[PDB]
Amino acid sequence: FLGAAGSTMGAASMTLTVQARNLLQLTVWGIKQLQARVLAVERYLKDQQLLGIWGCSGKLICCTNVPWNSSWSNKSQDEIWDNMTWMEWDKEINNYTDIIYSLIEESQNQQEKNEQEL
Amino acid sequence: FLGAAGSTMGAASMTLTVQARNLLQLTVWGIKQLQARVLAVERYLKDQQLLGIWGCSGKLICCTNVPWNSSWSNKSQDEIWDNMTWMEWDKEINNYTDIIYSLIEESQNQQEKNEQEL
Amino acid sequence: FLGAAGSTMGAASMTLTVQARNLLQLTVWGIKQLQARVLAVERYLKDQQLLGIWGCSGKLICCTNVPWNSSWSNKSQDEIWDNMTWMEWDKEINNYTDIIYSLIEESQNQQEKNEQEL
Amino acid sequence: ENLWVTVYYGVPVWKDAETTLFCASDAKAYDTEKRNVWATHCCVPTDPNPQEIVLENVTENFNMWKNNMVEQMHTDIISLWDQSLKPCVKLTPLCVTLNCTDVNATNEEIKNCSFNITTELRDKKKKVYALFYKLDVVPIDDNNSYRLINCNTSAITQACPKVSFEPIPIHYCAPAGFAILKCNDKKFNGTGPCKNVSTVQCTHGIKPVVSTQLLLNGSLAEEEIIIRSENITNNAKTIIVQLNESVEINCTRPNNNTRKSIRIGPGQWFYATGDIIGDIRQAHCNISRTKWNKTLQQVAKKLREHFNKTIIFNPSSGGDLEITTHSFNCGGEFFYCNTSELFNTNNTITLPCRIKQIINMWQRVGQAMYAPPIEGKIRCTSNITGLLLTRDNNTETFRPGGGDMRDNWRSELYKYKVVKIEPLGVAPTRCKRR
Ligand SMILES: *[C@@H]1O[C@H](CO)[C@@H](O[C@@H]2O[C@H](CO)[C@@H](O[C@@H]3O[C@H](CO[C@H]4O[C@H](CO[C@H]5O[C@H](CO)[C@@H](O)[C@H](O)[C@@H]5O)[C@@H](O)[C@H](O)[C@@H]4O)[C@@H](O)[C@H](O[C@H]4O[C@H](CO)[C@@H](O)[C@H](O)[C@@H]4O[C@H]4O[C@H](CO)[C@@H](O)[C@H](O)[C@@H]4O)[C@@H]3O)[C@H](O)[C@H]2NC(C)=O)[C@H](O)[C@H]1NC(C)=O
Ligand SMILES: *[C@@H]1O[C@H](CO)[C@@H](O[C@@H]2O[C@H](CO)[C@@H](O[C@@H]3O[C@H](CO[C@H]4O[C@H](CO)[C@@H](O)[C@H](O)[C@@H]4O)[C@@H](O)[C@H](O)[C@@H]3O)[C@H](O)[C@H]2NC(C)=O)[C@H](O)[C@H]1NC(C)=O
Ligand SMILES: *[C@@H]1O[C@H](CO)[C@@H](O[C@@H]2O[C@H](CO)[C@@H](O[C@@H]3O[C@H](CO)[C@@H](O)[C@H](O)[C@@H]3O)[C@H](O)[C@H]2NC(C)=O)[C@H](O)[C@H]1NC(C)=O
Ligand SMILES: *[C@@H]1O[C@H](CO)[C@@H](O[C@@H]2O[C@H](CO)[C@@H](O[C@@H]3O[C@H](CO)[C@@H](O)[C@H](O)[C@@H]3O)[C@H](O)[C@H]2NC(C)=O)[C@H](O)[C@H]1NC(C)=O
Ligand SMILES: *[C@@H]1O[C@H](CO)[C@@H](O[C@@H]2O[C@H](CO)[C@@H](O)[C@H](O)[C@H]2NC(C)=O)[C@H](O)[C@H]1NC(C)=O
Ligand SMILES: *[C@@H]1O[C@H](CO)[C@@H](O[C@@H]2O[C@H](CO)[C@@H](O)[C@H](O)[C@H]2NC(C)=O)[C@H](O)[C@H]1NC(C)=O
Ligand SMILES: *[C@@H]1O[C@H](CO)[C@@H](O[C@@H]2O[C@H](CO)[C@@H](O)[C@H](O)[C@H]2NC(C)=O)[C@H](O)[C@H]1NC(C)=O
Ligand SMILES: *[C@@H]1O[C@H](CO)[C@@H](O[C@@H]2O[C@H](CO)[C@@H](O)[C@H](O)[C@H]2NC(C)=O)[C@H](O)[C@H]1NC(C)=O
Ligand SMILES: *[C@@H]1O[C@H](CO)[C@@H](O[C@@H]2O[C@H](CO)[C@@H](O)[C@H](O)[C@H]2NC(C)=O)[C@H](O)[C@H]1NC(C)=O
Ligand SMILES: *[C@@H]1O[C@H](CO)[C@@H](O[C@@H]2O[C@H](CO)[C@@H](O)[C@H](O)[C@H]2NC(C)=O)[C@H](O)[C@H]1NC(C)=O
Ligand SMILES: *[C@@H]1O[C@H](CO)[C@@H](O[C@@H]2O[C@H](CO)[C@@H](O)[C@H](O)[C@H]2NC(C)=O)[C@H](O)[C@H]1NC(C)=O
Ligand SMILES: *[C@@H]1O[C@H](CO)[C@@H](O[C@@H]2O[C@H](CO)[C@@H](O)[C@H](O)[C@H]2NC(C)=O)[C@H](O)[C@H]1NC(C)=O
Ligand SMILES: *[C@@H]1O[C@H](CO)[C@@H](O[C@@H]2O[C@H](CO)[C@@H](O)[C@H](O)[C@H]2NC(C)=O)[C@H](O)[C@H]1NC(C)=O
Ligand SMILES: *[C@@H]1O[C@H](CO)[C@@H](O[C@@H]2O[C@H](CO)[C@@H](O)[C@H](O)[C@H]2NC(C)=O)[C@H](O)[C@H]1NC(C)=O
Ligand SMILES: *[C@@H]1O[C@H](CO)[C@@H](O)[C@H](O)[C@H]1NC(C)=O
Ligand SMILES: *[C@@H]1O[C@H](CO)[C@@H](O)[C@H](O)[C@H]1NC(C)=O
Ligand SMILES: *[C@@H]1O[C@H](CO)[C@@H](O)[C@H](O)[C@H]1NC(C)=O
Ligand SMILES: *[C@@H]1O[C@H](CO)[C@@H](O)[C@H](O)[C@H]1NC(C)=O
Ligand SMILES: *[C@@H]1O[C@H](CO)[C@@H](O)[C@H](O)[C@H]1NC(C)=O
Repeated sequence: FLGAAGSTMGAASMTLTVQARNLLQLTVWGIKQLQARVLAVERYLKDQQLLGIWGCSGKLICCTNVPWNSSWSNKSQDEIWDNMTWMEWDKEINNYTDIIYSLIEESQNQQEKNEQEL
Repeated sequence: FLGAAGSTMGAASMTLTVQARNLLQLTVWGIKQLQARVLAVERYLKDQQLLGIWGCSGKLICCTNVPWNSSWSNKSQDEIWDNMTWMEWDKEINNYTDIIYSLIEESQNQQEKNEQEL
Repeated sequence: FLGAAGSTMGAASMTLTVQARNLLQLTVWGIKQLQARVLAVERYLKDQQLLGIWGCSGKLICCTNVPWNSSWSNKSQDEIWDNMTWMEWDKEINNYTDIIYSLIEESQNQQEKNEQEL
Repeated sequence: ENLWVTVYYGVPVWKDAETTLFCASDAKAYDTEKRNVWATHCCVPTDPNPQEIVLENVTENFNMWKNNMVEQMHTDIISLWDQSLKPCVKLTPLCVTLNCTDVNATNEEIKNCSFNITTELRDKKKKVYALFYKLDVVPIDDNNSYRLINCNTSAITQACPKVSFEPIPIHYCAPAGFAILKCNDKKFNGTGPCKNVSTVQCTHGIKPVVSTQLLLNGSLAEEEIIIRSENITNNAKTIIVQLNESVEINCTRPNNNTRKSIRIGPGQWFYATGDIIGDIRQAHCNISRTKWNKTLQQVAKKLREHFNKTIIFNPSSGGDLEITTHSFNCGGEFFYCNTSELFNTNNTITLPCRIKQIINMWQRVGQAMYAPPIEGKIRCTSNITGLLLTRDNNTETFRPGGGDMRDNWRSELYKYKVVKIEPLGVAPTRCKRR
């Protein structure tokens, strides 16, 4: 767990399974522990729901439509998957999450399911 | 959210993303709120489990086997997906939900999975 | 439910939908019941997460890679799916469950997702 | 450059977070008869062989002063004390005029008082005796008419006679989805990037030791004395000094005490200080002079690196015993020891100590607790592991601090940080859905 946190993003893909797997008295102390159980569940489900709508429910690595912007990143894939680590990547692409998620969520769900019925 | 509630069922197929997406102190006030959170989770999961058993876990629109009965609906698809709204549809097919769900769960689950192993 | 519990494992494969489907005041009595509800949810999710990582999220019967050992079983499939029941089977493979699960979680998650991106 | 969006799940990244940690205890050595307050018997045993994972090439920024683990630990400690004291007998029936004379501390501080108390049948009263320490008794009149010290402000609750308050190391562990990071930099002060960071399942056990001027029974600095301060130029801040060597302190209650069990109602029992057996002697603590001086020479030497001034130490300046003395619990007894001979040959420094039974813990005035007497004699051995100092020119003056209990755990929790896992993110690939 987190052994690859400081490593190459590409290499770190080999730990996605563990990183995902470990996500899961009438006193004040007791109620706080119950709250903890519940919030852990809610956090888990929100991520699963999002993967679900994106069509990535069965995948740890999910290829989707929507190309990359230069306004998001102007680096080659050679830095991204070889020289840069996930913490560093997150530091730069954290400002685009509200752009990318929306682009996938609507466009790639509605266009895709309509074509599938048809 | 619900913008198409009074609209055509067909057109409303493009709003399923939002409808599907926004489903997620030691005092009596506090316990009531915790109970509400637990219920919301339970309701969410029951729907997911049902889509799962039906083989519709990755879909907002899922085509299944089992033809329509005249006893369930005697209207053409031209009225149903063009003139009728989801509230109006629900008003007509409300008495057949148990019938349809039962048929799908047994037939399309066991026959299909057995054939796939074989 | 459990009607086939004492029956042949093969025949019992036809009862999996019910076995899966039924998995789902400020007083001491009240908190105990709330705690129970939360725990039931956690159990459900843990099994789903495991089926998910194994690539068996949409299946009740899931064919995977990894062969059988003689240390696991020295019986032919003819005994296993004809004369043996699930309780009897569980009695024999009970000490290899951790082993099998680990073999599936890593090998069949990594080889398959890596090849799919490529 | 035909790069498409890829969704990743299980990405090993995190953000700072504030969550609820849980109790864990490595020891299950104690039974359910000892009733230690921290023996919750609700919390999980620790993993006897916990896994520490080194994260290479990471640089986590730690901050002990803004650390939320300290506040959480503080809150839970207060809660446990109230939960265990709540069900026991109130001493409000004893808030009566006391008739007192001195004990034969003759050829001082212990009074012999009589009471008129209610017996199990409401129409009858009984005359009883108890001894009290002067610190718990306040004159009403100019005559020998006294009251218990807190009856004019609040209720007094008797500590449960069977509950132990001996510290058990408590481990704080994160809930799933969260992780605890720790800094392994030997010279690390309260804030800054740590170049050697590991992740743990959870923290080591920290004993909830209560003290003021001196920090007892904690951990040691590994290489040198490390001085940690939120703002080193702000005299009002507590300066926490962690020693790299412990100093033994030997404390005792030399009197042979006895206990009188007095009924004050229908199953309502009060435990009074009973007769004194043998000599009447003063409580005290023993600190070797040589170790003390060596230690203080090194503390000033290290402090000089921040001030470039002459450094002197002075006695506490004044106020209530809770601040002016070394207040600590040992064996269930509450000691208030004088430190004037420390913060100021080859003998042992003997510090006189005072003892009191009615305690307002953590400045919560009006939540007074009565500590019942312990029979026999008390012997304590403790380790001084640190100091709390404040500041008042070409010379700097340092004096003993304390009072705010938060500083006592901050001094141990400086090594840990809580973060949450955020497993989703995106990056460019040459693979597109179709
Ligand atoms: C900093 O760290 C240090 C180091 O840990 C802390 O120092 C320790 O503090 C402990 C608590 O103050 C203290 O423990 C008491 O020691 C007394 C004397 O010890 C002698 O006798 C024991 C006998 O041990 C055997 O019997 C006990 C009985 O339970 C068993 O538990 C043991 O496992 C053994 O089987 C020897 O082991 C010692 O070597 C000495 O010879 C004890 O008397 C005292 O026990 C009583 O109080 C306990 C409080 O919880 C209670 O649980 C226990 O059952 C006893 O109480 C019963 O008996 C009395 C008798 O009159 C009766 O009145 C009661 O009503 C009840 O029936 C503790 O064991 C450690 O000795 C001490 N360590 C050192 C080196 O001194 C330090 O406190 C800490 N500082 C700070 C500030 O936190
Ligand atoms: C504080 O004062 C207490 C009261 O004086 C001390 O308790 C006394 O300690 C002495 C130690 O010598 C005991 O004397 C021994 O007693 C045993 C027999 O004990 C049993 O029988 C007696 C009969 O009364 C009974 O009271 C006890 O509970 C036992 O059932 C003898 O065999 C020895 O030879 C010797 O006489 C006293 O008996 C004891 N008194 C009581 C009431 O316990 C206490 O030790 C003092 N504490 C300190 C730290 O000094
Ligand atoms: C710890 O013990 C020391 C002594 O061992 C205490 O110091 C003493 O404190 C008293 C306070 O009343 C001083 O008395 C006053 O002295 C001044 C001197 O001018 C006098 O004007 C006052 O009228 C009064 O007599 C006493 O002198 C002082 N002793 C020494 C040697 O300085 C100390 O207060 C104790 N501290 C704690 C926290 O218990
Ligand atoms: C105050 O600090 C000193 C120094 O760290 C403490 O002395 C150390 O106490 C530990 C207790 O576990 C000793 O560990 C064990 O000692 C036994 C001796 O037979 C050994 O068999 C075990 O394998 C283990 O080493 C440690 O050796 C001892 N250190 C020295 C130099 O003696 C002292 O106990 C602390 N006092 C308090 C009140 O905490
Ligand atoms: C921290 O960075 C160092 C330096 O890049 C990593 O060490 C390299 O590991 C690869 C693994 O195949 C070797 O081929 C290189 O030769 C190593 N470099 C050196 C200078 O020895 C190290 O693995 C990184 N650790 C993490 C967690 O990323
Ligand atoms: C409510 O009904 C009206 C008509 O009954 C809908 O208005 C129609 O909207 C479509 C949109 O393409 C137009 O082409 C039609 O010409 C409109 N009809 C009329 C009479 O103007 C309206 O959108 C409906 N609203 C909802 C929520 O269903
Ligand atoms: C319990 O075992 C008996 C036999 O051991 C099962 O009965 C058999 O049922 C099959 C159904 O096709 C028949 O073809 C066999 O001839 C029956 N055997 C006998 C001896 O009559 C019975 O169904 C089993 N019950 C369960 C729950 O397993
Ligand atoms: C960085 O911190 C780690 C601990 O997280 C140190 O690793 C320990 O080193 C000691 C040396 O004797 C070993 O006994 C431990 O077993 C190691 N622990 C782990 C988890 O591996 C490491 O040495 C520190 N490195 C530096 C440069 O300070
Ligand atoms: C209790 O109060 C009485 C007086 O209110 C104190 O003084 C005693 O008064 C009685 C009256 O008959 C005398 O016989 C005693 O000799 C007096 N005692 C002394 C020492 O002179 C008494 O001291 C008070 N103290 C206690 C603890 O009861
Ligand atoms: C309450 O305490 C007072 C003393 O503080 C008791 O008053 C004394 O009682 C004795 C009993 O005979 C009298 O001889 C004294 O003269 C009384 N003192 C005074 C000043 O009059 C009082 O009796 C106690 N009450 C109970 C119920 O014991
Ligand atoms: C009731 O409690 C208050 C404190 O909350 C007392 O006021 C102070 O008590 C301390 C105790 O030593 C004295 O030193 C102060 O001088 C008192 N204040 C003042 C202004 O004198 C108050 O006196 C208590 N009531 C009674 C009757 O003693
Ligand atoms: C330990 O304290 C020293 C200061 O005595 C820190 O050094 C930095 O000093 C500069 C001076 O301008 C400040 O601006 C920096 O902000 C200080 N660093 C920090 C983190 O505040 C030293 O960095 C501190 N320890 C660590 C672990 O960095
Ligand atoms: C410690 O805090 C003090 C103030 O709490 C900082 O110094 C002063 O900051 C105030 C802020 O308004 C200024 O107005 C004063 O002029 C400052 N003092 C001086 C002498 O300039 C101080 O810098 C902080 N020090 C550290 C080490 O953080
Ligand atoms: C505190 O008490 C301990 C325990 O008795 C003292 O340790 C003893 O010190 C003498 C001094 O030479 C040694 O001979 C003994 O062997 C030590 N005993 C143990 C068990 O180690 C300690 O010195 C006392 N501290 C003070 C300040 O007096
Ligand atoms: C990049 O961002 C701009 C913002 O206006 C947008 O117009 C453009 O289409 C984006 N390109 C990609 C590849 O998303
Ligand atoms: C329609 O209802 C009748 C009632 O018996 C049933 O027999 C028939 O199979 C049903 N048709 C469908 C499509 O289910
Ligand atoms: C069977 O057990 C042996 C024991 O080590 C192991 O080496 C072999 O790979 C196992 N076979 C399977 C299918 O796991
Ligand atoms: C820290 O402890 C070691 C133990 O040998 C000692 O040599 C060193 O001088 C001490 N440093 C300080 C500042 O006390
Ligand atoms: C303690 O304080 C007194 C104050 O007069 C001083 O005279 C004495 O020398 C001091 N002792 C030490 C060790 O500094």
